[PDB]
Order: sequence, then C-alpha cells, then structure tokens
Amino acid sequence: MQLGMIGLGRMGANIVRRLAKGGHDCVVYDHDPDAVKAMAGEDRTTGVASLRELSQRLSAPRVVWVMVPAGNITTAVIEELANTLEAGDIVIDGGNTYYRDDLRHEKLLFKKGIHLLDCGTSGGVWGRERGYCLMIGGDGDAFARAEPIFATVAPGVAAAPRTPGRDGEVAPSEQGYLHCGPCGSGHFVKMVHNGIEYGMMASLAEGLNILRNADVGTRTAPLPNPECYQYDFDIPEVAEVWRRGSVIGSWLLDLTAIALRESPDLAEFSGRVSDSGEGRWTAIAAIDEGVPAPVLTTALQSRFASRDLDDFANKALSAMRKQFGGHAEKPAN
Amino acid sequence: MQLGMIGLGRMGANIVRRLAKGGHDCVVYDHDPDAVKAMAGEDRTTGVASLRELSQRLSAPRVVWVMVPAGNITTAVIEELANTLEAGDIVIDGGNTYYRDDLRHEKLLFKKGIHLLDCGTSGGVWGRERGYCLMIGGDGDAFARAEPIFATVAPGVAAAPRTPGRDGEVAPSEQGYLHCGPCGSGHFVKMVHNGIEYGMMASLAEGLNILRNADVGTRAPLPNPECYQYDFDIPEVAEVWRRGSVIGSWLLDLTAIALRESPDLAEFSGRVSDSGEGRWTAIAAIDEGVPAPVLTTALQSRFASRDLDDFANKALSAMRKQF
Amino acid sequence: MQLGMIGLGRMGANIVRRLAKGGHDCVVYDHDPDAVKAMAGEDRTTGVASLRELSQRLSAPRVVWVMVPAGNITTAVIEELANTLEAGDIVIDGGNTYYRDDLRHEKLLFKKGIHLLDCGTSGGVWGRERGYCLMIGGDGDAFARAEPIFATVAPGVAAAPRTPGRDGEVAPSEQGYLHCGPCGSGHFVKMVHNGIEYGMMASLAEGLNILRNADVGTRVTAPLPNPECYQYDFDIPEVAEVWRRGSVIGSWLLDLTAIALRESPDLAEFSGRVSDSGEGRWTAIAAIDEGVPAPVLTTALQSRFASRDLDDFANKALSAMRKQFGGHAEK
Amino acid sequence: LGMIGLGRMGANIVRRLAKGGHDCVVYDHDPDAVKAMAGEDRTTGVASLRELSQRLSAPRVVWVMVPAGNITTAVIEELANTLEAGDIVIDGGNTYYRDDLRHEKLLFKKGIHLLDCGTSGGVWGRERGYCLMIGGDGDAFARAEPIFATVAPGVAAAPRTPGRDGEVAPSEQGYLHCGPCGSGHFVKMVHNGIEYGMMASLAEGLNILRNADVGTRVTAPLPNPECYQYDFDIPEVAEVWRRGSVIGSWLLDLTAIALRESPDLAEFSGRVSDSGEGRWTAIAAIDEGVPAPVLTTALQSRFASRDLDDFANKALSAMRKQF
Repeated sequence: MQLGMIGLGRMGANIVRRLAKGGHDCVVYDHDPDAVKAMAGEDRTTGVASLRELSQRLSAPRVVWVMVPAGNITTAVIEELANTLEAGDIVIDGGNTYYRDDLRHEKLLFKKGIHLLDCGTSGGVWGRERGYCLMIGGDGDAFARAEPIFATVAPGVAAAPRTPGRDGEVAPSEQGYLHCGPCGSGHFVKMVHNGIEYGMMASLAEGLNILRNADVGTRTAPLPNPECYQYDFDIPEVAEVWRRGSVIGSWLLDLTAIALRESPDLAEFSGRVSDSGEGRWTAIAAIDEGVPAPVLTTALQSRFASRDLDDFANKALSAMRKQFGGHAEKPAN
Repeated sequence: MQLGMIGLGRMGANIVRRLAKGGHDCVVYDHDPDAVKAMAGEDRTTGVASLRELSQRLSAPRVVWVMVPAGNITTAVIEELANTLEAGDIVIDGGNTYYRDDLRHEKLLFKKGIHLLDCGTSGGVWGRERGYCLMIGGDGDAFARAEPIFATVAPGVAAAPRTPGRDGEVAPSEQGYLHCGPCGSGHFVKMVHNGIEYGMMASLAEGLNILRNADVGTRAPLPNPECYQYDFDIPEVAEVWRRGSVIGSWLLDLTAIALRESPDLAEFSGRVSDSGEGRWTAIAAIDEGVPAPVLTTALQSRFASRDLDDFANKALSAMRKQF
Repeated sequence: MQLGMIGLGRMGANIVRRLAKGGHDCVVYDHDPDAVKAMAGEDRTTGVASLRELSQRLSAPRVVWVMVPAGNITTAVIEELANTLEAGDIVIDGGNTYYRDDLRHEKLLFKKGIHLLDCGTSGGVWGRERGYCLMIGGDGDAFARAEPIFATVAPGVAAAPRTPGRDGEVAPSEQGYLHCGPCGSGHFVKMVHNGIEYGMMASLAEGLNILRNADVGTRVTAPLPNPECYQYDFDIPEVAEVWRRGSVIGSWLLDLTAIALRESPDLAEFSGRVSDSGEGRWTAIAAIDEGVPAPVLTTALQSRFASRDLDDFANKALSAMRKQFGGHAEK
Repeated sequence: LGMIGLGRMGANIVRRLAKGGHDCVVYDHDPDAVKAMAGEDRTTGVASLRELSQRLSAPRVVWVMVPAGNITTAVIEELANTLEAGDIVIDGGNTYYRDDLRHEKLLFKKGIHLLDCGTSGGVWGRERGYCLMIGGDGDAFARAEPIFATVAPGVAAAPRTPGRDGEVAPSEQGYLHCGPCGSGHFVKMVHNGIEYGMMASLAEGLNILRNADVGTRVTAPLPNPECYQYDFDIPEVAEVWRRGSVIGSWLLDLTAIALRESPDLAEFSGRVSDSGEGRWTAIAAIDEGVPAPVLTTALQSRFASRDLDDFANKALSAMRKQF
C-alpha cells in the first residue's frame, strides 16, 4: 500500500527503502532537500517538499510515518499534520518520543479526527536489511489499517526459529512487531527495552573488567592471597568463546566480540559514556511503581560517574576522610 | 577415543552421550549404581563400581572427567584418584570447582605424575545436542592431549556465523572451547561467565517487572496516575524482542518459552538460589578494585529473595518506631 | 505575633503549642471540631468553624500555616484560602507536599496576591519539646515577614554546639531553620533530607546484619569456603553501644539503634516489611534528571521495595530462566 | 607496656596513655622518628626491639600500630622470639582479622598472647578518645583493660543510653572485648563499612542539591527544566540539618566544617582511596549471604572515583560504536 515519511535520517530512510523493497508506495520529506533528493533516486522515492504537497501526493485515508528528533521538533510536526491531514488518516511517530508526550499528541490530533499510532523502533543500522523490532500502541482499528507497514519493516518470523510452544499460525509478535496496548504503550515498552540494553551491556563490561584485572597479584589496600590473582586472560578470545554453547549468548556479546577483535585493549576508546535518557525514564517509571530495579538503575548510574557527575560527592568523601582521619588524597597515576 | 566419567548427573551423563555419538569411549561411574545402573549399556558405555576398577580399566596416559557436586565431594574424589591413575594421566575437572581449590587439587596431584585440567563447563541441560561452551586451564601439552575431547563436547563453529574479520581457519575460541591459561583459569573465566549471566538475567527480570506494574494507576503516593494505565501482555513483549532488537539473547529466548507455558510464571516461588560462582565473581571484583555494581546488585537481589535481608529490615523497622 | 493554623494532627497541634508557649497567638481550625476543641483550653489559642471566620480573626496581613495530609487535601485547603485571604497575606505549607505541587500553589495564590511559603518540617514528635528543623522556600520578604514563627518552631542554636569556623551573631541556619530559596526550595531540601536518612538507616542495618551472621560457619546453596573464618557470635547491642562514642559513625540514628537493640536484642517482634514515604522516591527521581549517580541512596530505597515483596515477578522470571537453562529447582 | 611504631595513631595513643597515667616504652624502625621522647612524658624510648623486650617487667604487654601487611607479620614473628611467655601483644593495626589467627597461633606456640584491637577515631582521638574493639583471651584482656579505658573516650563523651540503668559497662566506656581471636578486627571492619555508607549517603544528597539547577545550566533532553532551577547554599543546608532533624551525626558536623572553610571543596581532587576494610566487609557480606548493596555500592563509588571503571567504560563505548 501507500505511505508517507516525514524525516529521512539514518532510520527514516532505511524504512522507506525496506518498504519500497517490500512493495509499498513511499512519499517523503526532510527539511534538507539534499536528503530529499537522495531518495528521489530510489524505487518509489517519490520525493516531495511540502506538508501540503505530501498530503497531496498521498490519497486518503492515508498513513504518514514521522521520525524526526524527539522534543520540540516532533510535536512541531504533529502540530502541522493536524492541519495538513484529513480525518480518518493515521500518524505514526517512530521517533524516540517520551510516552507521556504521545498522550498530548493523541489529544490534539483526535480533535482533527486523526489517529496517532506510537511506534517504538529499535534495530540500528542493520534494520534496513535485517528489519526493525516495532512496539506499537494506539487505537485498535488504526493499527489493523497500518499493520501492513509494520509487518514489512519488522524482520519477520524467518529471522529466528519459532519459540517452542508457539502453535500453528504466526502471531505478530513472532514477526517482530506488536500492538502493545493503547496510546503511548509502544514507546513505553521500547523505553524499558533500552533500559534492559544498559543493564546487559554493563554486565558484559563489568565482567570484562574483572577478567582484565585478574593479574592484580603480579603488580592503598593490601591484597590478601595475591597468589590467587595471577592471570592474564585473552579478552577477545573469551568473548568469542562465549558466543556458542554458553548461557550469555546475545547480539551484544557478538558486537563485543567484534570490537575486542579489532581492538584487544580498547585503547583508543573513550572512557566517557553517554545515556539516551530513555534509560532515565525507565528508572523513573520503576521508582514510581515501587519496582526495585537496582541492576538497571546502577548500570545507568555507572554512566553518570563515567562523565564525572559524581564529582562533588567525591570531594565530600575526601573532605570527610580528611577531617576525621588526616587521610590524604593520593596523586594521579 | 576414550575417557572416564565420574558423576552422572544431568550434566555428566549428557556430555557422555554427546561424547559417545562422537566416537569416544566412556567408563561411567557414579557413587550410585542406580545412576550408573541408569545407563544401560548406552553406546560406548560401561559401568564400574571401582575407582580402581576404573583406573586400570584403560590405557596410559590415564586421564578422565569428574562431574561431582562441588565442595569436599570433589576433593574427596580428587584424593582417591591420587591413589590410582599411575602417572602422566590428566584429570579433567568439568565441575563447578572454585578455582582457588583447583590450585590445591593440581599440586596435590603434582606429587605424582598426574596432570590437571580444570574445565569450566557451560550450556546447562541443552548441551547434549546444542553443545557445551568450555573454558579450560592447566598445561598446554596436557590440554593438547585431551583436545580431541574438548572439540567434541563443544558446539563447533557451525553453531553461529563467524565473527566479522575472522578469516582463514577456525580457532578453538570459534568452536566453543578455549584454553584460558594455567590451572584455575578455566574455572575462573566460567565463574565470571556466571557473574555476567546473573546480570543479564536480572536486567531482563527487572524490565519485565517494570512492565508488569505499569498498570499501577488503575489499582508512596502516586502522582500522574494517568501515566500508569497499561496492561502489557508480557508473553508477547518477550517474543517481539527476539527479532530486530538490541536485547536479543538466548536468555530472552528461554524467557519467551516460559511465559508461553505460564503467562504469570505462577509456578515459581521467587525464592532464587545461587550456586557460588556469582559470589566468587563479586569477591574477585572487590579484591581487584573493579567496581561491579550491576553484577553484584544482581547477586544481592537473589539474597533478598531468600529473605536474607530480614534482620536488617527488622533494624529499619525498629529505628522508625523510635522517631 | 499572630498566626493561623489549619488542621490539628499531632504535627499541626504541636507546632501550635510550641508557638503559643513561645509567645505567639494561635487561631486553630480543623475538619474535626473535636480536634479544634482540644485546642480551646490551651493558653493563647482559639478555635474556628470556617475559613471565613478564621481570617475574620487575623489582622491582615495574616499568616496561615497549613499542616494537612499531602496531596488532594492540601490543594483543596489552599484553593479556598485563595478566597478567604486578601492580597499580601501569606500561606505557610508545612505539610509533606511535593515541591512540584508547590509550583501550582504559588501561581494559584499570586493570582490573588497571596505569597506561598513552602516549609519542609522534620524531626517528628520530639519537635514539640526540642524543635523542628525547618527548611523554607518562597519569597524573601514574605519569609522575613513570617520569620518570627519559623524562628520559634526551630530548636535553636542551643540545641547543638556551634560549628568551628563560625563566630558572631548567629546566622539563621544555626537556629535550625533556613531560607533555602524560591518557592519549593524548602520541600526540595527536605525531601533530600529523607533520602539521606534512608541511606544512613540502610548502612547501619546492613552493617548489623553482617555482624548477625558472622556465625555462618557454625551452622551448615553455595559452599562457604573458609568456614572457620565465620565463627563469631557477636553481642550486637553492645557493639552498637560501643560505637556511640569514639567512632566515626556516631549519629542520632545509631543512638536510637542502641536503644532499640537494648530493649530487644534480636528485634524479634519487629516487622520485616519497611514502607517508604515518597520523598525518598522524589530524591531518587531528582538525582536521575540531574544526572547525579546515587546508587547508595537509591539502592537503600529499592531495598525497601524488596522487603514488601515488590521484587516478586522479577524473582519468578529469574527462577523461570534458571529452570529453562539449568533445570534448577527452587528450594 | 610499650608501643611499636609511632604514626599519627600509634603516637597520640601514648600521648593520651601517659597523660592518663601509665608508663609506656617507645620503639620504631625509624629512629628519625622519636620526635618523642621529649620526656617522653612518662615515656622513654629504646633503640631496638631487643632492648624493649628485656624491659618493663615480665608481665609482657606490647602494642603494635605499624601499617598492616607483611610489615606487621614480621614484627609478630620477631616479637615471638623476643617476648617471653605470659606476655601478650596488642595489635591495633588495620589487620585483616584472618591475619590475626596465624599470629595468635604463632604466639601461643611460645606462650605469648595476642589481642586484636580495632582502633578508631583518628586525628581527633587524642582529646576525644579512640573507640576500641578487642578480640582475644578473657584474662589477657582483663589484665590489659587498664590500658583500654584510658585509651577510650570515657562514658562522659555522650549521654548514657536511655534505658541503661545501673552501673557503667565497658561499651559505654568506648571499648569492648568483642569475643575470641580476630573478632576485634572484624567489628572495626564492619564499622568502616557502615562509615563508607553513611558518608556516601550524605555525599550523594549534597551532590543532588549541588545540581538542582540543571534547568538553568542548559545526556538526555531534560523535561521540566522549571522544576530544576535552584541554587542552594550547601554550607548552610549542611548546618541547618545539625539541629532538629534525623541525619544528625558527627560526619555531618565535619561536613559542615569543611564547607564553612571551603564552600566548593576545591582543595580535594575526587580520588578516594580505600584502606581495605571496606572491601573485607563487603566480602564478608557475600560469604554470609547478607545483601549489602548500600555498603557495597558506596565502596564501588570509591573504586570508580579512582578511574577503575575504565575498561568497562571503554567497553560500553566500543559496543555503542557497533550500532
């Protein structure tokens, strides 16, 4: 069927290509018209430069997909589409929008008789060929109507064997997309998906670091039994070995195996790690719900400390440690 | 070829049967016949009730596998082999041995001609068919001798596409087994493997829990009850995350299976054991000055699920009564 | 000076009595005329039957202290205090209100020209005799205008020896009260006060549990290597006592800790389920927006959750994975 | 009794001991030390371990506070040959409570006793007294208890515990025989654990406040920047908490001092060392199955402050690039 895409970033673009390859008619716009002409070249690029233009070259009922930066710019666009589109149309925001914002947007465009489908999109660069895991919330009927687009841009059941106990017909979840519930529920689930992302990468990273320093007995606190810690491990080969037959098999380990093999010491990488903030929201939801989430919240708190956001607290320790114990801050290595 | 196998549990037995279909000769023995007895002439399988019957049964170099419950049972076996095994024969300890105990086991054997390869065995109860990831330490020539076994138990490179940039011939690492270094290093890596495993499990456990309670507004005051109105179908989220997402993993796959069998996991108590490798990994982290909150917090969650925080909760309760 | 106090729970009733004995004239209102009546006999105090009559008896400009259940009850009192009060009068919110909620109350009262003093009140029951540590956000003149009352409710610098490094005419902070900043500052600092309180509680508690089970080698799942290293039966109440002078971990909480362990050495009668206020939750939310790592504070909050079994589905999911990949049973 | 080594701790003990009234004979590896003995008041030095050993009677009691590690152990093995039987050695160093068990065995071989001592209070100990936790023999302790009460702060240091009626017990004094060998050091270890957690708590809260103005200074895109526009007088917030609230504590008063001297705490870099007893507290929790996230994460915050998270961060950065 026929679809419009506002925003052609590394992700906006790879969905219109994966869709054009899947047999759908795509229309598109990004403010920068060197990126709007980039696609014009491809199958069903159908480039365009107007919101009105767009609403024009698409026939209602129509479905438009939005992937522009979260925050003001997104809402800005929904604002317009409140005009530019007719009633009974459909709005898919696949941006990294906060689920509480999806509730205002659903409000606004309901007045104009548009439906908002909120699509939590994950996958990265691989998704144009692999496909994206989509987590969608919104009105039940408008999901039915746009379901062909999700089914095409999800990886599809072929991507992984069926789970044992899965019976007969293929359910959408097995395809890689899911109506997670009403409005906002798609971004909500994707939010928690990124929180789990953090927890898994920290578990890999901390482990790697334990292995890395198992030689501490070769080389202040006295170390009892330094005869015990005398190992120099091959971190690239342990990472690779764990990829088959173990319990921690995962994409992230696969990725870590690659990275360790290019750089065995990760020497050129920054010790400064950022967070998306979706990880922030996942931690705040957990607090709001009384759900203890130390593993995910500490993984996120380890990123903050990696940006020296623990600065003042550290000085307070050294300040306390000085006044009770004359304790000295040791010089930098 | 040939080898011995002391212990025939869920693991020891199943590696024997994957060892056998691989063309190896096994000599099964478990302190219980009902177990040994349990294996009724499984291809390439013969049962003895003698460590002695066991040793002399096969050719030098005399070497074999022990899969007995970790602790003094492992040690208590590892003294008997002292009294047997001749010399030049290497003991393969595939059990969940604390690597520090590996050091005492190896020297005790050094007072003889016996070699010791400590093998951290992974893969659980999927391993008969899937294969077991293995991390072994001890001597490189002793490892070289037993290498044909390690390749057969392991999953083989075919179990996963090769790493981008892996060119030429398959390395040990690629086939699912790896010689990690001197004695103890095998069980040391796998100890850390279980540490990482606790933190992956907990990462997705906590996440599902956040989702499961997103319907909080419908049922410590909560502002914005209108922001917590969702009744998520956890079995479906778990299987959507299998394809096209960052967090794919074998653990997610197994979590998906279990939610399909039981959408509320009602059968499970929530009282979670820990076998020790997670704790040893946390101690190693602490002695190395490596901060590991994410892994250690996951261990501590398992303690709490067993009500081991109870005395502290009592102290908290008793403090607030005062003010 | 003259003051209004709305509601009379133990907190609200005691601020009233700490004030009227400090030489302040108190006019009290409550939902419950029973509660209003208990304040009729008290020196310098007077009851009311409606907010209209409350302000009839306070000479504008008036200062009204609200001490009521946080949330929807607080908002309602304030909303009609917009009608009962004229321009330039001030409303002190001493209740346990969310600082973000103070933002909508300030705007809703300025529309009618009422200043909103937000006041975070700590210390509990001993405050009636020892004073409440006070933290006040809002307008600086309104604060200066109502400062005689904050001063009187506070403990007073007698309560603690002065700080080495301070000398002179006593600053407001050494009174036990302080002007934190614009509206919401007082509840903001007071919510972090509780977060720290949870942090210290927890540290003691974990500490004592570590002592409690040093005898773990005697009694005998993970093999405990080196069992001989854990063969101690510790006198926990004496250990807490000894720490009370000469250590670094001296604190009012350790003092209460020592008391509690003296009455009951095994805390046998006490609950293992620990509830949480909500400010501790506000604190942890604040830390995450700010990008401030607070594992200690937050992990103390999260321990509270797990003690009310709120960790349960997570636990079931761990066990479900364990049976899938290992055939592990639950004991 | 004498004192071996004279650091900030070992010396201000014997300055407090003598003013108290007993006589101590002083020693050290470095004679360049010995700023004492001016008198030393009630104090006279020595130039050899040997010289001191044949000194001050045969009721031998000597107190060691030299840095822990192997420098300790050498002293005790030397002090074994140089003390005669019946004399017991007090160890007030930060010794792993397990180190004491070989030493106390080492010493009763030749009839010398040991008493573990957990010595706290630091640069305030002289005028404020040093809280001591002592492990060992019940009679050896009793003979030395004169030393401990003049070393400790004295019951006067704080009001008696409400509900403690009757006569003074040693704990109110500031000292206590915690139990057998190693127990004295075990308690000071946990004290140090709790301390890390108590100041991390305050430290974290102060950091929270310090950054309550992130809505002005403008990583995630912050929602509700209006909710975070506060500049707090951190040295006054510190002060006001000292009266009338729950977090009253000595660590706060010292934090209120430092902030009055240094409003932004510039003279401290952020690099926080850890003497080791925090680590053993955490390891004891993990051996006992006691969950101690608050204390174990306070210590991990120190680790990260020394950049020991480094490789894990490089790891997370290398993973993100792969997306």
